[PDB]
Amino acid sequence: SWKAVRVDLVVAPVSQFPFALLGWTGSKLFQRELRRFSRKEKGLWLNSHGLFDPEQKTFFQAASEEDIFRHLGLEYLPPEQRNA
DNA sequence: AAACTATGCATGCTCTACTGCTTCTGATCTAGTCGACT
Repeated sequence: SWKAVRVDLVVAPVSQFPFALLGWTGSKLFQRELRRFSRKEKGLWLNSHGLFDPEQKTFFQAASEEDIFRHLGLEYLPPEQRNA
């Protein structure tokens, strides 16, 4: 016998790997809140591809996912604690 | 010598193909709107 299970596949470059990983691990509400905080408080645009500064037209990529929280002035969280 | 017949020719008409130019039509590429998803 067999069963039908939904599977989602995403391909991203190594440079953008942490950004996509963060975008997909966190909950929908958590991602929305993080994006709103980034754009309103820190004034930076956050999406699944990278972090952008409208003032200085240069990407703020980083080699580790924790750098995203580090540069946004937020304490680091693990995926288990990002449940909305 | 005159009447009838014969050939001969020309021109307008009809059709079928042939070629080239012009216009219409069918196939192929994108903006917007709604919807689906992560």
